[PDB]
Order: sequence, then structure tokens, then C-alpha cells
Amino acid sequence: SVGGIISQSFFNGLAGGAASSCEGKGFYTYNAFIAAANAYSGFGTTGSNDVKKRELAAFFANVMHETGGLCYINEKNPPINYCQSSSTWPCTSGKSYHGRGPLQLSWNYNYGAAGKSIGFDGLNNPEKVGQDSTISFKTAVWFWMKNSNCHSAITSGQGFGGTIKAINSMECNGGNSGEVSSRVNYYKKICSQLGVDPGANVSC
Repeated sequence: SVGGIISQSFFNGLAGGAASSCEGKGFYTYNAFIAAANAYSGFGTTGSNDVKKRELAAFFANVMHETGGLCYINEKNPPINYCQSSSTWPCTSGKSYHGRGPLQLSWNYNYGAAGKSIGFDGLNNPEKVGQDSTISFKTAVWFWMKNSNCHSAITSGQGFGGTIKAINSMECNGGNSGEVSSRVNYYKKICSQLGVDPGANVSC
């Protein structure tokens, strides 16, 4: 039912701000988003209309922050391969687990787990997150619903600031006021476009 709250028009509004030279332009598509949203039960379909709108705005505010307004597929100039040696999720030599996709999925352990849920080889083909639009959006919905407290926070009254806490703990309590302001700015803009009150606990 997410397509009922988030129209093609709304999405193109978000996506169309990107410079035409951005890798994300034409990669982040409404079709991929709706496919991803429908694959995870409860995503933007939990609670009253205002609850669903606030979850979706919170999702998109965080996506807009992480991707520079749906501009980037790949993390800019990643400093490392994002390999933590692991017996569960072994790194593949010559592969990089740097941020890819709408919520910048990073690290071998996250790619492995995401791959198992979605249906691709996260350790051996992490580049799929930057090459298939549907897989890319699925990693972000998977992370939101299954690999973080984001969904639980925004559906238990912890508010948008609860989602920031769930994504990047270090930004909160003055850790990085500018990063928080960036996220919060997107959330407020998106709520106003969806005609929903932003609610309580907006920052952190």
C-alpha cells in the first residue's frame, strides 16, 4: 500500500533535484522503491495514515541525507575496504564493502546478511547494490526493517530522532549537530510535502 502514500509524482520530486551528472539519477527509481517497499511486511503500512506518512518521510529523509539527495550510488572516496575479519561473513579478497545504495549499506557482515535476505551473493558480488536498482532499494528497506531499530523507533513513539539514533548513534547529543540538522531538514520538508505533522522527538 506504500504506492498510495508515495506517488510517482512525489518520488520524481525527490529524485529530480539531483544534477543530471549524478550517478543516482535514473538509478534511484520509483519502480525499484515500490518493489522494495512491498517486499518487507509492515514497511510504511503500520499504523494510522499519519504514522505511515511519518515512517515514509523518516525513511526518505535518511535516504536523502546518505545519498546527497539521491545523487550518489557509491560512497565518495572510501578510505578502506570495510572488511572486518569474520568466521560468519568472510571478506572476499579484492572486494570493497564501502557504502552503496539509498542507505549506504557498508561492511562485509552487513552485505552478507543483506544478500541472504534479498537473494544475491553479498560477499562475492557487493557491486550488485550499485548495479541493480531493485536490489539497491531492497538493501535500504531491509536495513530499516531487519538490521536496525529504525522501524521500531518510528512506530513506538521515539520519533524521527529515534531513527537518527538507530542509524548513526555518534551524531546525537551534539556529536555532530550539522549532520542531525541535515537529516532533520529533509524530514521537515518531506512531512510538509506529504501534509503530515512531523510529530515529537524530531531531533536528537
